[PDB]
Amino acid sequence: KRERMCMKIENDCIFEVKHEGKVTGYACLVGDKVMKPAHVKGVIDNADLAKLAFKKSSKYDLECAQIPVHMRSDASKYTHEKPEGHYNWHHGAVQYSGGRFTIPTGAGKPGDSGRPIFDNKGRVVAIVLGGANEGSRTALSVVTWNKDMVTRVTPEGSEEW
Amino acid sequence: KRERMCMKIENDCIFEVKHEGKVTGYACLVGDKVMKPAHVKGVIDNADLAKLAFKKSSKYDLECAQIPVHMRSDASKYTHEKPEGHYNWHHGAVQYSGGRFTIPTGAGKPGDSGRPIFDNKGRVVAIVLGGANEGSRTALSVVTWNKDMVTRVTPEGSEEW
Amino acid sequence: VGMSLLALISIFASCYMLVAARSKCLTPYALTPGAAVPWTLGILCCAPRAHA
Repeated sequence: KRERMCMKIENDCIFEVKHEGKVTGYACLVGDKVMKPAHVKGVIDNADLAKLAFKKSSKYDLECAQIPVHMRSDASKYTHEKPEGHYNWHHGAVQYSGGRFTIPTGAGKPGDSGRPIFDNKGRVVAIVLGGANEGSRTALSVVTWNKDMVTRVTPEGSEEW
Repeated sequence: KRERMCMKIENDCIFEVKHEGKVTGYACLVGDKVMKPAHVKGVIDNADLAKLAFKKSSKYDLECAQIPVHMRSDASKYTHEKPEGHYNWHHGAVQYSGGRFTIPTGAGKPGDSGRPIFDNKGRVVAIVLGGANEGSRTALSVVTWNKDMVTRVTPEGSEEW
Repeated sequence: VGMSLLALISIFASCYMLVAARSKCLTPYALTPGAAVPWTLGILCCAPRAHA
């Protein structure tokens, strides 16, 4: 149920990014804007999106674009609240404890940056950027949201995916 | 259940200190800081924890260091709230009443400095330094936490274990 | 030579004692997993420029 709605919202809000014939990342559409990892390079698999002017931010490691109105109806829902506990992810469950996101499985790989992380009700909370091999786990360097501001959390030793 | 959780948490978060072939104390991993009683002399029984830079604060009787990344997952999670009642410890139960941590049994022995005091949730609350024998009870000279301030509480007649 | 040597003693002692004051004021914050309070950090610089 929760996994299924997570997956279909991912289907409606994830686009593949190609470069030299291999996948590199994904751009996700939230609210009224498309957002992409700035560190990764490639092209979006959409003629409308590829022509948009991407506002760049290297200190946040993010790229943004204002969507055309005719995909406004295909927009995921955002939030700023991050209650302590568990959240959904395309590869299982993520744990938010003590101000950090961790993957219990520790199976992180390069090329998955830009996959949204969901809330219980299907709202999006944050976007995966990179991972640090925390032994049997992986700690996430992730871009998240304050009430009206963007923040980035980067654990020591994290490497961009 | 609580005893089992305390046991595995302690085993994954405690390492003995070797000096002259004898144990002098224990070093625990809480949050993102390794702690060691400053009065305890010796070396931590771990190669990775042996070479770390340790910052000492004699007025707090504590030496703290930053963990290597590959072990940050093996650390307990902390709290700053001390409701009245009783809490767990490696030698049974401790009584927190009136800002005083008391050993009902007086079973502490020198060389046990550095053993964490656990919450009813398994979270770490304080690290013991010594005990003061008042009558049949043993008040605890122990290091605890405010919202962000470390405080070393010490009864009269306390002896550094 | 005497005046110069006294001047060097004064400047070294003062700078060292400022460093000691810095470490003593900033010591409790390195023992908790807490924030550095940028109000303190800006006035009082530290080894961690951005981390912690």
